Amino acid sequence: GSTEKQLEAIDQLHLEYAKRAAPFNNWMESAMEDLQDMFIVHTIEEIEGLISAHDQFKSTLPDADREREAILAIHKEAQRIAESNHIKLSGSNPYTTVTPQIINSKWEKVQQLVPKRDHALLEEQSKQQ
Repeated sequence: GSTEKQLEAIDQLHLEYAKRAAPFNNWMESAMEDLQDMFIVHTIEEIEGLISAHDQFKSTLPDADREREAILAIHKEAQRIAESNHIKLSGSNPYTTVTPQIINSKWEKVQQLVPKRDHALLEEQSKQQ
């Protein structure tokens, strides 16, 4: 079995991985960035608006959550060949340098920052007016 074909057929799967992991890696980063940073508010409108940013987050989470699983759902086809045949992949991925753990643990980082911000938001908003 020519390795090139076993890589080529799953490289088109790497294609879909790179296509979906791309916005997801951007999303996780932007979210983690904002979630990491301590929010500063002046007026009450900003304190609620910041919470609205968590509102729409609580709705996107379950969707992007399944997205992470759907990304592994692409990798299962492209990885199973490497797990059965002694192929020679050039590292983790040719198009998108993301490992399953990197995307999963990044999600876990996003999730862990959710309550921290959700707590600070409500505490701050309750100390407002």
